[PDB]
Amino acid sequence: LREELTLESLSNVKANSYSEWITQPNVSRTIARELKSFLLEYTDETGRSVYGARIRTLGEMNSESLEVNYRHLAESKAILALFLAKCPEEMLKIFDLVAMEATELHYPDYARIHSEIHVRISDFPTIYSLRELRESNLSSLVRVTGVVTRRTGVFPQLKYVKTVYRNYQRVTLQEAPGTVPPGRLPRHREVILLADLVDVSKPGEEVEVTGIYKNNYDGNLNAKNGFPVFATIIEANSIKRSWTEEEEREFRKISRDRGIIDKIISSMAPSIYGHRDIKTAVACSLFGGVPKNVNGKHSIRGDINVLLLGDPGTAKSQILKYVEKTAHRAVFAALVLADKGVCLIDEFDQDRTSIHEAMEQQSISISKAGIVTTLQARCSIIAAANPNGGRYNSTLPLAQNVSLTEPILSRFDILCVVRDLVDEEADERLATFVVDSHVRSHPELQRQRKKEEEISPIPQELLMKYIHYARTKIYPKLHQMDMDKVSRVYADLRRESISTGSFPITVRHLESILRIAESFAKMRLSEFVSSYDLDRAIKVVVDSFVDAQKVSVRRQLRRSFAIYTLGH
Amino acid sequence: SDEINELKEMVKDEHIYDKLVRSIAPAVFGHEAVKKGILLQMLGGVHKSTVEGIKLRGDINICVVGDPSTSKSQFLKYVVGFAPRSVYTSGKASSAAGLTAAVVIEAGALMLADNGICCIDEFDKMDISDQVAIHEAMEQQTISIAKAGIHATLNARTSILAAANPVGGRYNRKLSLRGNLNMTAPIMSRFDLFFVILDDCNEKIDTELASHIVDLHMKRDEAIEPPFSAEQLRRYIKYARTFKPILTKEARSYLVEKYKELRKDDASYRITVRQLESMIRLSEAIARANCVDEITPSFIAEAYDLLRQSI
Amino acid sequence: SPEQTERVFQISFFNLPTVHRIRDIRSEKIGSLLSISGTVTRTSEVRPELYKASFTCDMCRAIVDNVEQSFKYTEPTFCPNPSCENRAFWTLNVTRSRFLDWQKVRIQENANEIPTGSMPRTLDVILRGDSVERAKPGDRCKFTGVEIVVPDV
DNA sequence: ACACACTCTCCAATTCTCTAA
DNA sequence: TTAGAGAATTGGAGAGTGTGTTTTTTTTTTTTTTT
Ligand SMILES: Nc1ncnc2c1ncn2[C@@H]1O[C@H](COP(=O)(O)OP(=O)(O)NP(=O)(O)O)[C@@H](O)[C@H]1O
Ligand SMILES: [Mg+2]
Ligand SMILES: [Zn+2]
Repeated sequence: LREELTLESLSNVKANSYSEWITQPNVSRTIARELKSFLLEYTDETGRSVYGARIRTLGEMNSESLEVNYRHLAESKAILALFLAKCPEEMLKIFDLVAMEATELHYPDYARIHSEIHVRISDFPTIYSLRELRESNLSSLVRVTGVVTRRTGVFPQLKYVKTVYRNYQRVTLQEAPGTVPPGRLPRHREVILLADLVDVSKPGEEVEVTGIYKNNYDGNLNAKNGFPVFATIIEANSIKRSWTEEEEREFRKISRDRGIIDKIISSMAPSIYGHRDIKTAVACSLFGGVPKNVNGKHSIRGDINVLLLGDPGTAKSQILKYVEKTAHRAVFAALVLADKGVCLIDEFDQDRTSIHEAMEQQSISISKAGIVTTLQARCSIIAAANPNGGRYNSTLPLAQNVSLTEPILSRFDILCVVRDLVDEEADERLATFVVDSHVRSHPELQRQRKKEEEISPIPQELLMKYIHYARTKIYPKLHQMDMDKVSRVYADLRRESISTGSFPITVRHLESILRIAESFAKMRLSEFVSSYDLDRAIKVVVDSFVDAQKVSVRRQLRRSFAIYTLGH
Repeated sequence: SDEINELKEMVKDEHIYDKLVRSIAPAVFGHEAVKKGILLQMLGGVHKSTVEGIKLRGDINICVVGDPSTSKSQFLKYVVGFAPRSVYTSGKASSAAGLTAAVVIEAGALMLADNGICCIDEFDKMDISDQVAIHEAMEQQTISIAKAGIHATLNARTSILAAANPVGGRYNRKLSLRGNLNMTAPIMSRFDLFFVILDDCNEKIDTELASHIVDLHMKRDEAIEPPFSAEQLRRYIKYARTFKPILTKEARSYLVEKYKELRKDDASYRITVRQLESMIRLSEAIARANCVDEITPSFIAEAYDLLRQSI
Repeated sequence: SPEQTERVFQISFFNLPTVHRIRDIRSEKIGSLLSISGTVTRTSEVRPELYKASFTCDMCRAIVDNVEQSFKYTEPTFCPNPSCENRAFWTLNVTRSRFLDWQKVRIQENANEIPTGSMPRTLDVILRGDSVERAKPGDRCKFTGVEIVVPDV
C-alpha cells in the first residue's frame, strides 16, 4: 500500500507473467510515478522541454490526443519501453491517466473541455508487412503498412456495459503492390478506428498503422473449416501517411529574372526530347486561368483543356505519366476524383457522352429511381488520340482524322497534331539522346547531383512547390489599354476567315485567348496580364486554329496571318 | 564442386554461343533464326528506371506467323516443356477472366507466368474483347481488379510468345505483314520480333528434311544428338542471368548509325523509336549469353542483323 | 524474465518408400503414414488454432487449465470449486492458453498422370508450425504426413 | 402445438444392522 | 446358526418446465432489336 519500489527493483519480474506483474498496486503506482517524472522532465539538447511544449498546444487546438515518440521513451527509463512493447493494453491505461495530470498542470479544469485523453505512440522501431504476422504476435504492439482498400461509414457505439457513446469505423488494409513477392496474390487485414481516428484516411491512400494485434472466437470460421480456428483484427493506436518565407523569396527571385517562362517550359518533361509546343500547352494547362461569373447571363471557367493527336510512338503516354507524377491531384484513364485537379486520357459511346456533358457543364447532375443528386467536375482535361487508324493525313481537315463531334473541337482550348517526321539530323539527335538517357539510368551523392543538374535547368522539387504556390496565391487580371487592339485583331481574323471560305473564328477562341493570357501571367507570378502575354496566347490559339484546316486554306491563312503567327 | 567445374569448363569454350543456339529445340530441322530468338528471350535484357521514376521495359516479346505444317507449335511445346516459369494457352478455348484473373479472387494465366514466358497458340482466333485485355496488361506489366466492393492491383512481369495463322491460311508475298495478319496495329507495335515461316519447296532441302523425319520415327532418342544436356543448359542459363552488362562508348556511337540506316530503309511496318529500345534489349541479352559485362559493338551488329530479318 | 513455456517439438520424416496419387487415397489407409504429390491451386491465409485452453469462472474466483480441443471449440464441464455450481459465462484466458499456426491448401492431380477419358480429382491439405506459407499457387510439390477424417462439426 | 432437452421431486426397492430362539 | 424386525441409502418414474420451428460476377444456349 504505502511503500513504493525503486526503478532498479522493477528490473526483476517477480510474478509468473508480465501482465500479472504490471497489474499489482505497488508496481502500478511505481510505474505511474516514473512516467509522470519522465513527462515533466525530458529535454532537447537545448533544454526546451518538448512535452511541456506539446501539452501547451493541446489546449490551443482544443484537442484530445497527446503524441509521444517511442525513441524518447527508450532513451531513458528503458524498462518502461520494454513493458510497453510487451503489454500495451495495460501500459496505455496507466499512461493515459498520467497524461491527464500533466495537462491539468497547464490548464486546470480542462476536464470540462474533454473528459479523457489518449496517448498516441510514434516511431515504433520494427515493421512487418501482412506476411510476417504469426500467433506469437498476439496482444503485442505492431507497426504495419499498406493501401486502404475499403472504408465503412461512421457510426456511434455504446462505450460502457446512464449511457455514453463513442465514434466507430472499420477499414480494410491491403499489401502495397511494390511489396508483394512475384507470382503471389496480396494479403488483407481489417482495422478498427475509434473516437479521434475516424475519417483520418480515404480509399486508395497508402497508409502506415501502429496498434495492438488481437483475436476472438468466431462460430462460422470454426463451422466451415472444421478446426478450432480463431479470427484476428488490428486495433489502431495511431495512423500515418506549406512553405517558409525563404521559399517565397526564392520564388520571387527566380520570377524577377528574364525568360522564366521559357525556363519553366524547358524544365517540362525532361526525359522527352523535342515537342516544345506540347510542353508549352501542358504547362499552361497545369497553371490555368481564373474563373469568373456574371449573374447577368454568363460564366467563364478557369480550367484549360488540351487535346493531342498522336502518330504511333510520339511520346504521348510518357508525357501523361510525367504529368501524373508532376501534378498535385489527378485522374488517369471518375471525374469526381478530378475535382479542382487535372484529368488525363490516353486513348479512346457512353464514355464520350459523359465527356460531352462534362465539357458543357462544370458540375454533374444525375437522377435514378426518383432520387436526385449533384456532383462537381471543375477540372482541366488533357486528352490524346490516334488519328483514325495508322497515320494522320495532312491534306484533310481535322474532322476527317478524328472520331469526335464538332462541339468537342469547339470547346477544347488548344488542339495540336504531332507527327513522326523524317530528318537524318533529328533522328541522330533523338538516337543520341535516347542511348545517353539509357546509360544514365543504368543500375550500375555527387553522382546524383551532377545527373540531376544535367537533366533540367530547374530542380523539379522547387518547380512543383512553385506550381502549388502560384495556383494557391496568384489571381491575375487584364489591362484595359490594349483590349481595343485585341477586338480589332478578332474582327480581322473573322474577316480573313470568311474571305478565304474557312470555318469562322468564334467567341470561344477569344475567351480562350484571354484565359491563356491569364495563365501566362500566373506562370511568372504576375498579377497583371501584359501585351506579350496576349501576343503569346494569340500565337498559340491562331496556330492551333490554322493546324485544323485543309492545305489550300492553310496556305492562305499563314500567308495573311504572318503578322500574328510570327510577327505582332 | 563438380557442377562448378563443369560450368567453368563450358564457360571457357570459344564456340559457346553457336553451341547454345544449336541446342535449342533439338528435334526441329533448321530454322536457326527462331532458335536464336528463343534463346535471347529466355535470357532477357536488363530492367531499369530513370530519375523521373518512369520504368524502362527489360524483356522481349516474340510472334511467329506461318502457313500450315511449318511445325511452329513445336517451339511453344519446347518452351513450355523447358522454361521453369511458363504456361501454355490456346486462343480459342480461353477467356479474359481466365487469362488475367477472376472472381470466385483467383489467378489467371498471366499471373502464373510472372517472371516467366507465356505461350499463346492460334492467337488469331482470340476474340477482340480479350485481345484488348492482353494488350492492356502488356502495356503496363500490371493487372487491375475493381468490382463488388473489392479492389486489387497485381504485378505481371511476363514475356509473351505467340503463334498465328495468315489470313486465308497462306501468306501473300504481294502484301505487308499487316495485310496478311488479323491483328490490330497497337498490339503489333509491341512485339520485339516477328518471324514469318514459308514452305519454299526445294528438292535439296526436301531430300534432307524427309530423311530427318523418317529417322525420328525409325530411332526414338538416337537421332537428335544435342550439343548439351538439358540439365546442363538450365544451369548455364541460370548462371548467365546473374550478369548485368554495361553499354560501351563505341557501341553508343555505333547504335545511332545503325538506327539511321533503319530509318533510311523505312523512308511494311513504320520504324519508330521503339525499335532502338528493342535493339538495346537484344544487345543486352546477347552480351549476357556470352557471360561478358561490356556490350561489345559486335553484339549490336548481331542484333541489327537479326532484327532486319523481321522486316 | 518471467517463466518460459515449453517448446512444442515436431518430428518429421522423409525418404519414404513410395509416393501415391490423390486418386489412390482410400479409407483402408486412414491414420497411416504416407507421401503424396500434386500441383497447388489455392492457399489460405495463416490463422491461429487453439491448441490448449484455460478458463476462469465468473461467479467465483476459480481457474481451469489444460483443456483439450480436437475438432471443435470445447469448454469445462464443472466449476472446480465446490462452493459454486455455475457452468455458464466462462472466458478463455488468451495469455495462459496456447495456439498454433495453421494453413489450408488445395491440390489437384498432375496433368500427365490422368487416365484415359478422365478428369483430375482434388484434395485439401493442412499445414502447421514452421511449414506455413512454404507452398505457392501453380507450383508442383511433394507432401508427407497422415490422412485423417474430419466430422460435420 | 408439437417433439425434444433438461430439472425436480417422492416413493419404495434394496442392503445393512441388531436381537432372540 | 437361522431368521425376522427396524433403519438407512439409492433409482428412477414420472411429472413438470422451458424451449425452437414457418419463410458482381463467370460460363453457355437461345431469342430479339439494333447497327
Ligand atoms: N524522345 C522520345 N521521342 C519519342 N519516343 C521516345 C522518346 N523517348 C522514349 N521514347 C519511346 O517511344 C515511345 C514514346 O511514345 P509512347 O506514346 O509512350 O509509346 P506508345 O504508348 O507505345 N505509342 P501509343 O500506344 O500509340 O501511345 C515509348 O516506347 C518510349 O519508350
Ligand atoms: Mg503512347
Ligand atoms: Zn464458480
